[PDB]
Amino acid sequence: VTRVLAVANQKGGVAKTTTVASIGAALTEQGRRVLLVDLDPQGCLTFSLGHDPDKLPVSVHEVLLGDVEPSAALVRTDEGMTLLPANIDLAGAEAMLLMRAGREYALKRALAKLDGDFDVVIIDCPPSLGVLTLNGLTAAHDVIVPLQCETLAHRGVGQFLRTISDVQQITNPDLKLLGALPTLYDSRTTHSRDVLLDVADRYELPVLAPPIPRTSVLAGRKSKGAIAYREFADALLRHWKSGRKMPTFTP
Ligand SMILES: Nc1ncnc2c1ncn2[C@@H]1O[C@H](COP(=O)(O)OP(=O)(O)NP(=O)(O)O)[C@@H](O)[C@H]1O
Ligand SMILES: [Mg+2]
Repeated sequence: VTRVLAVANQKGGVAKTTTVASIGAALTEQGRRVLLVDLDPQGCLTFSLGHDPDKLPVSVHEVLLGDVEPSAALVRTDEGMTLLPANIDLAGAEAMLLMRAGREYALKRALAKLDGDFDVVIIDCPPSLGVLTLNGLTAAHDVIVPLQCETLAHRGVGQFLRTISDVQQITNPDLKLLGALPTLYDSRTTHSRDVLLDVADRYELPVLAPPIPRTSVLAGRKSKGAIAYREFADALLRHWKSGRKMPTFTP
């Protein structure tokens, strides 16, 4: 059974892409066959895994449009994950998708052609709530929200949760919000903890554990950040294998 995880948050700079790549690497180390999907036209994930987006002959853009088969667009990574990459062409997608029926289901249709080739698909959503993020949420079974806890600024969480609810009502009833993954956690004071407690208090959003400390990127070594990503990846594995609920930062 292929697990599809979307990593989404319309707020920019909260470590979505670092989280996709680092969870992907951790799961690959544990033996899972991993596909990463870059849905950001700026191509941060693609660049971070060693592919110049501007030089890709095709990308996920042609795949979403149905003009190129998904397998033909896949590229390799040094750590063994497979990548469905993106480049700036993808910014034109919604102009072309809006003119077509079922624009929300383009990525879902593409992944259906790859089912059984991968144990886990992780989708890197751009900092927006438009057609590309909707495609990510519509194709996924689970979603996590990387949530920065350097500052108290979280006015966008409400609209993000509304977006999840809308997707569950219209395009993907089975989507499960696993919760928020704390990122950019600062160990110098209790401020980051207090930020996370504030979010857990005010929003119907599980805050998951462990936080990823502040040290796009790919944390795969013996650092505290890599250690935390591997611990979180283990939690995902247990949840998918035994139904174990994801551990929470605060109950
Ligand atoms: N644990 C970390 N410690 C320090 N810097 C980090 C960490 N995680 C991410 N960063 C940096 O924070 C910045 C934003 O990370 P990134 O993974 O690109 O977030 P993002 O949510 O994908 N940005 P965007 O797609 O534009 O919304 C990058 O410069 C990363 O290298
Ligand atoms: Mg990103």
